[PDB]
Amino acid sequence: VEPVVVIDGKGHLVGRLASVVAKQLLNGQKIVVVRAEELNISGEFFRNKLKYHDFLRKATAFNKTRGPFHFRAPSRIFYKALRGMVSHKTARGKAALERLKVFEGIPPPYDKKKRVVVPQALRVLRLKPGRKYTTLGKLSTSVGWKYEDVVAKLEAKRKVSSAEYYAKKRAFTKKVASANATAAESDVAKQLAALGY
Amino acid sequence: APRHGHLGFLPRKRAASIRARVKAFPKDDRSKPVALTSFLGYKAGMTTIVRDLDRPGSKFHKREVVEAVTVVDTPPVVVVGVVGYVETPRGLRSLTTVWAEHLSDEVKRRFYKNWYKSKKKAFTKYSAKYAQDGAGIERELARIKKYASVVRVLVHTQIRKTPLAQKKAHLAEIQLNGGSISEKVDWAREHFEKTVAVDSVFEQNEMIDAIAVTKGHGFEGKVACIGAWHGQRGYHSRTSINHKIYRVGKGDDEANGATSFDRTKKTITPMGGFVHYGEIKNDFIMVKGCIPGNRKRIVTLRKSLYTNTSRKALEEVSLKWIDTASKFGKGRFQTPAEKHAFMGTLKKDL
RNA sequence: GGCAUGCCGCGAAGCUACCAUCCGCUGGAUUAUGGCUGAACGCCUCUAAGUCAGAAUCCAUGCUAGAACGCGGUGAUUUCUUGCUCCACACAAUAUAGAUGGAUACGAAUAAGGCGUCCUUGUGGCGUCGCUGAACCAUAGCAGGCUAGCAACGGUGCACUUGGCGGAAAGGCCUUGGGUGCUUGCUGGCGAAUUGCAAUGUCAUUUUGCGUGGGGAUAAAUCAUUUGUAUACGACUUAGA
RNA sequence: GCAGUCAAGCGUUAGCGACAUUGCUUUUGAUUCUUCGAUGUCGGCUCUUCCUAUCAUACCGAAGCAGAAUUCGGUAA
RNA sequence: AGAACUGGCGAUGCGGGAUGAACCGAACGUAGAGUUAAGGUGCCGGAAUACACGCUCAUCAGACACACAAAAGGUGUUAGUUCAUCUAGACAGCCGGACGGUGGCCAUGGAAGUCGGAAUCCGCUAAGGAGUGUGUAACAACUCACCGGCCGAAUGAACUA
RNA sequence: GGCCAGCAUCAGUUUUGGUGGCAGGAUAAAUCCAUAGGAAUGUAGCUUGCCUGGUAAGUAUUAUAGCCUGUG
Repeated sequence: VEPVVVIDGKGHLVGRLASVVAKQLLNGQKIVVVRAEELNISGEFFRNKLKYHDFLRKATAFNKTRGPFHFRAPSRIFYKALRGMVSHKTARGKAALERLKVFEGIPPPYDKKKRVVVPQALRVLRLKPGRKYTTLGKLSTSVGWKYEDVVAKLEAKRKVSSAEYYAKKRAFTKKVASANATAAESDVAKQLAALGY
Repeated sequence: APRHGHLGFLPRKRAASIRARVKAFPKDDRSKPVALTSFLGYKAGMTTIVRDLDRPGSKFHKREVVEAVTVVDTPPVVVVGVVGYVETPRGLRSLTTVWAEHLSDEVKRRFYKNWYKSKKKAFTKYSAKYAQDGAGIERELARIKKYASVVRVLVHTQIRKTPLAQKKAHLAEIQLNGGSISEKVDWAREHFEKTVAVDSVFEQNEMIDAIAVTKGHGFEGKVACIGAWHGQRGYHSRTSINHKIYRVGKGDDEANGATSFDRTKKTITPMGGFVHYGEIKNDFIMVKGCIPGNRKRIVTLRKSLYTNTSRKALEEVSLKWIDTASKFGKGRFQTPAEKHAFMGTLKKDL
């Protein structure tokens, strides 16, 4: 219903999240993804690394400059997976891909904006307990993503700022709840309670 | 078998600029004072130095040896501004730039192209903002203090002071090795318009690396077995490392060429002058080996990006004599006095 | 002095050389391998949980080019082509990968947490909630009129004004002071028709141009000469008010 | 290979058949001096690219490996 | 290789099978309504990221004209058959016994059971091999084959999917 | 004097819901009530060592809970 929706990549499955995002985009829904470095992929780390290496070998046989770029950033890797799901070689696919945006971490102004999750894509919810899983950040670091440390400091600063904001909001909401409780027992309150509120 | 070069150096298209941009800078050691990471200058020419070395275990230990050395012109330099960068997922991004407003005509000419036809509408307009009690440059300093964890200083070469007369100077960024960026920015602000001494950034026996553009050779575009069934040479940026500095050339005074052994009072200026170059009259750096490019080509000096503990770097030079014979032909004398002594008086003398 | 690149000895320079000289890196993750703890099976065990050392292997450090359709900052941006630009509205055409209330902001765990409380501040006790957002605000007036008061003096649109925070693409947020409208929180005096039983009935702007009126600024590179570090041809780097 | 031998198992359940097993398989480091009708275009230069069923370098491992040096399994293009 | 016989292409459109001239379905004019065969219902791809019983860790599993490198092997997993151990104490874990003729007989510098080799006795018992191994010039030194002291409830062996 | 739609009910094809009465099972069977018994994954009670006031099997087939069996 919202004009724009922000999805937190942390604790989400790459395949299911990408599929749902692609399906929503084709229906005219703006979607943006944050904290892509925290995305997770099923299976053990070595299996995921071997699978990624298989895609790396693919390229233009004779001209080793125009082949598909083997992006290292986690956001670019996530976008590549979604690319194969959408009809890239079509006008509709290109139009849908424009609405989609993926960034590592939570850059502004999306940091102040609300974030949501996909219940049918949570790794912790759908993946059985104990099953081996791989974090996209580790794979990105192992495949030459020399930016994990940089993202960590910004993420920590944003987390501290958000914690301070949440503390202020909790302080305000405690007073709001106290005032609401004090206002109880009023005739309007009784009518609201009797009318489903 | 090997191939016609290195595949990592191909393709080999022409360089985008004559000045070799610095690809990386040495790690910022906070504990060290606020020094300078690199330097820029123009190489004059080549010369031969004869000296002994203290190399125990070597065949030529304690024996005099002659090694190829080069002289690079590096007159005094003045800082013109400071640049700060912030780490981002996209990489280091320039936050803001500052200028002293006391910019010489050299940088103005460099900024413009047709200076003679230019109206000379220099930074004066922006400088008018700075030409006050301040609070603007203070704001820039505060912005670069709260952010911009890495700071690169901007300096320009004294092209007018170079022996090869010219009006347009080069501009490039240089990093700092000092402590927290607070000290870096404070030192940069204090050193605005202040002269920079080459000797303060280097020392004898220091190992340095340099980057330059090799000599161009024009278009350089047989076996009919290349493809299976199932065009330029030179004028490109090149890097070289592990260059030993033999002596810092204080070319603003005599006795630089002569060593403590020979003490043959004279300058390093080769008899007649360097080929296609002027007559050194300012500070310079003596470095062994060779550097890409030719005379009058801008070069950059860097301290290898890391400290080396090898005995080769630790070993100190013992310069005994420096060759300065005329490079314009088969030179035979170092100074006109020797030529006069050999040939005696001449028709021109009487 | 020309002539037979006539030659002789030298001969810079053009080309170019193991046939001359300077240099050719350093931190992690691993294969096999040697172990730890410890089951599986009341023993044992390098592996099932984690982990140490570890290959010219892999990743980066370094190097060459640089999205020719990536990015940030910096200086300037036309005085008689008086031309140009910012901002208040003023009509148009334009088209929206498609407005038709609100992107409502902690993080961590998912074989555990959020909230208030007590202290002893704990990896603490007590009560409280999840088992969906079917949640919170707000939603009454011609797409929202002309008016009278009641008590609050609160809620909120608007231009100034004070300070702080925010650089990951900050261009955004809170707030000090009053001023000016609304107030459906409460009760009254009126217009709704005819837009004919429905013909989305528009009131969202994206950009561009001319107009008023308070300010703003007074540049460029190429053509050409020349230079040669560039140089097949093109391109390019220097110097002349 | 042939012909057996023992027979883990299947057997019309008398026959099959995995692994081993006997006979071809100058006993005095002697010399065979032996190298027997390939009917077809290929053969050799340089450079690049790909594999490992890898020669060196590198990795570690098992050896009457005391060292030198040597035999070999494995990782590694 | 060869025979008679059935279907399709031959002469062929249509849905699916990534695509295959032989596959599955299927009675070919122009349109509308509704139900299906074949394939499916995470996206390209129109349809549940539907219920329920279990398996699958796989270094490139698995979605493969089903055709054979295919027989076994894994101290990998799930489920089943037969035979014995049993509270006359189930398996596995800590401690002792493991004797006496004897150092058997021939081989002989040494074969006290573990360099050669024939049987492997009788006495003796809860039990002892003229010896299973580790190691010694020679025994010697230690373990189990087999038994007992504590435990403390199901266990061991061969096969099938 | 025509073309495009709305409204009410119409005839055919067709889709999705609500509701009522019937026939069949062991004349459905459970469940419910009564009746006589059995067991433990023993209910109350009693009993023995330990100890704050519970704990274990010994008794106890319903007692200060219940279950099943056969029949109506």
